Amino acid sequence: NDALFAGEKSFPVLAACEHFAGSEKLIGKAMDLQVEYGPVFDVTCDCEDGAAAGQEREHAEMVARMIASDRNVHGRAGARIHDPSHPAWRQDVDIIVNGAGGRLAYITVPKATNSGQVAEVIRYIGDVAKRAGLDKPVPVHVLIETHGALRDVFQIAELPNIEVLDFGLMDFVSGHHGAIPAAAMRSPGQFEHALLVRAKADMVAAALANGIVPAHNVCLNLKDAEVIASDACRARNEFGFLRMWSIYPAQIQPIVNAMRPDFTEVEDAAGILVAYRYFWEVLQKAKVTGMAVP
Amino acid sequence: KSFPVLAACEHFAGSEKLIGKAMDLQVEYGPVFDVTCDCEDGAAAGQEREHAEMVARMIASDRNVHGRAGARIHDPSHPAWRQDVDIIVNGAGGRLAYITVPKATNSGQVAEVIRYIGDVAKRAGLDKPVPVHVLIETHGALRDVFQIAELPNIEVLDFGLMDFVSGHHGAIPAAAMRSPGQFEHALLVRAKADMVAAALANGIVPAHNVCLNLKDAEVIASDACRARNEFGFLRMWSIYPAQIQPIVNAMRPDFTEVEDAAGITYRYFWEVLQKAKVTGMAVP
Amino acid sequence: HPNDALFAGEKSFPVLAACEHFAGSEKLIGKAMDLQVEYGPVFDVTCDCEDGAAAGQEREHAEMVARMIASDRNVHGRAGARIHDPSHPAWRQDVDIIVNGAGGRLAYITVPKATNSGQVAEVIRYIGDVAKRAGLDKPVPVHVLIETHGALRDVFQIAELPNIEVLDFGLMDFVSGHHGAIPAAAMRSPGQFEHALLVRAKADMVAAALANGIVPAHNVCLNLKDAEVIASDACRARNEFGFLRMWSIYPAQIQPIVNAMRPDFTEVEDAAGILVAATYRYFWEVLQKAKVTGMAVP
Ligand SMILES: [Cl-]
Ligand SMILES: [Cl-]
Ligand SMILES: [Cl-]
Ligand SMILES: [Cl-]
Ligand SMILES: [Cl-]
Repeated sequence: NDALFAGEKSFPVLAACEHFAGSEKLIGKAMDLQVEYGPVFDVTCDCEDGAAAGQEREHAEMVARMIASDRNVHGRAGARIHDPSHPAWRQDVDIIVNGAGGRLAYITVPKATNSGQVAEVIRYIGDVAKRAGLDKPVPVHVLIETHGALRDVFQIAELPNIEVLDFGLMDFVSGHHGAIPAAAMRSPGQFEHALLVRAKADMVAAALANGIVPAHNVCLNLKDAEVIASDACRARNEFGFLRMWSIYPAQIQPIVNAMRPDFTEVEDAAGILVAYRYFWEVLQKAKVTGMAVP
Repeated sequence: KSFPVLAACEHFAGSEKLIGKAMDLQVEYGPVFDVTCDCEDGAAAGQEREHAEMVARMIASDRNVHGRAGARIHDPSHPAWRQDVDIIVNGAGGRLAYITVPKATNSGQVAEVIRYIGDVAKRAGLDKPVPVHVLIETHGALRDVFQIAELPNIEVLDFGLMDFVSGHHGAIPAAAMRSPGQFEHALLVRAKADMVAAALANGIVPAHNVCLNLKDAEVIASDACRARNEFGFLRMWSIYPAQIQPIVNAMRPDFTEVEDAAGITYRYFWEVLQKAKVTGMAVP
Repeated sequence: HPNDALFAGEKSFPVLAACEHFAGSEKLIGKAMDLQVEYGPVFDVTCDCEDGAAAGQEREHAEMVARMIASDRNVHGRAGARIHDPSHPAWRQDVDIIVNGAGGRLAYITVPKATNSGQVAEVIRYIGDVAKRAGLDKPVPVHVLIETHGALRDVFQIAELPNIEVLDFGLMDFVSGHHGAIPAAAMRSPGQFEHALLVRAKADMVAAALANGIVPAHNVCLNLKDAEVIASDACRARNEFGFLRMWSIYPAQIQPIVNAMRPDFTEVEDAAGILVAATYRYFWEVLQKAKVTGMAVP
């Protein structure tokens, strides 16, 4: 099915959910939850929020060790590095790429203010990956959470090895000199404010135009499954997001289930393929979201 | 530059039988709608020259009374698109109203097809260039919509909802391919509004995709009204004859508006009077 | 030690009045300047040349505008002028007369109907030349109308041009360029906040303005005296689109626009507290917004 439709770039088949963990304890717990739930979600080892004042070297070292370890069973653990303006972002790249033991799933690049910063970070990851003897390039996840990154979203989406564009609602709103009220940083405002609709739709349009998965910001409700599912459904059905971040384990199953294809849709997709392109995407989405494939 | 005064409706017909019937319906109704002879959906699997040769003959024939018959050729990646242009431009007897270009994935493909149409039209001894209708129905064509709208001889930008949605790796649900979703989904609002903004910025008519309801006049009228009054579309495609009159009437200027337009800023009122004529209304 | 000198790695966001009142005659300019004395500089005054000036009275009208702006009547120095568009034969003459005449009190120049980035850049460069020759130390701030297809297409390029402090949304002229595709009903509320082309245009301009530390300003309310309707338009522009200013064409529109644009009383109380103990750039913007909108600063 893959060898029969390939004149074009293959769309990445990625988990509907990306769970964040900053500490060794929470990274381990998340990796263990992947064993429990199946790789229905990816784990991002956070450096940007996780690393302390002057503990950047120690923290990236722990992250690299955690990703390289036997604890990382499914190899679906990536890392969020510091932003391109932070002096430790290169050091994070170097420590994690050289130390990850080739198990590094991706690198998440936050707070870039333009296409140039992203290109520089991807170029650097590539140089470090080459220098480490890595065969395949390290996939990159790029945050779109600044004015410049949104303005340059179509240029960013054309950069090499990007598999995800992440919408950063909080940092995006903070840059608007108080023109976007706080109420718009919560639902339903985040799907209705003209600037946020514009930003989300531009990001998704740029991502999908370039075979990139568009990923949605977290739900601020940590434990109410119905509220988490509602945000994931609005993001999936009204904007075209195919992935969503998680900051609390209770958020994973509602995100995965909201992003899942219909049971009858996958049944039909397998039958048609028993013999297209669309139905193959549906069957691949069903496997990645932990559903039974016929 | 004068804005193009085009019929509010564009009816599609793939077979000789349906092309003929559509041309006869233009005689019945008046040229309130254009006819697009469809080589893209209409042509058989490997009978592209035979079909193009039928289309050219139908457009050149006496049966085409109002000279408001264009053709939709194959997409720029299809091996028969140049052959469709060769056969239809050289064979149309100079009656060819326009060429509809579908599924272009970038500005380059559109420019190439326009350039080729121009070359064939010049060699065929055509005085005026063949007007072009460009489908915006891919990621690349939407990304490049402002660049496409600046290309020469384009008089229409057509929104291709179905092919546009199909390229979204299932991110746009099936419910959005129909009303009210096709006018409310953030990606579809964005795509439609970008296309209309690009078209109107360059004196091009923005045209809307078909209504999937073939015979219910109220549902067809509703789609044509939303596309006209919420998005700025000035034309809409038809795939069934029963869709023509609801589309034309939904796009018509207000009776009092035309009465005031005749009693004559002036470029606007002139556009209204010309719209009233093209839409088969009584001009005072 | 001051809040302004403590944050300078970036450009400071302009602290402008929530309202901009237009007046085209000497009488109405006078009255608007007097109303700034009565209300406080909670609103700016734009001396309209563009609409104000008669058939061949462009020089005479710009001379009156310059005289009014330079006069003792202009107490708060919050009086700008709208010159003619870049295609108009009097725009340079308006700049010459008003800049050389304003006695250094000119608050800004409003540039209308530009059809591209190049026209805007040309007008700004010309204002700069005249400002420097008139002995002005600081450049004359510019307000640019986004009311054409070309200016909307080039909005991000326009927003990068020097000395722009406001991007104005010109609904009426923007709609008139759409060959009747935007109906008249969309030129009023709720259509002007809901028509796909208008949402797109307004959101693009606000996004371009805010991306470049420029204040996005909203078009007038066509209801001249109903405070509830004026407040409603100011609130939709403020809370759904991110506009931080709005035009006024009738004095009764000023207070509803200012009040709709005001920060919450508790928000300013907190902003003063955080800043005294001293994110801070946000709370500083809120405290400055409170002063410019005539609220009591703690
Ligand atoms: Cl750009
Ligand atoms: Cl299942
Ligand atoms: Cl369609
Ligand atoms: Cl005078
Ligand atoms: Cl206006």
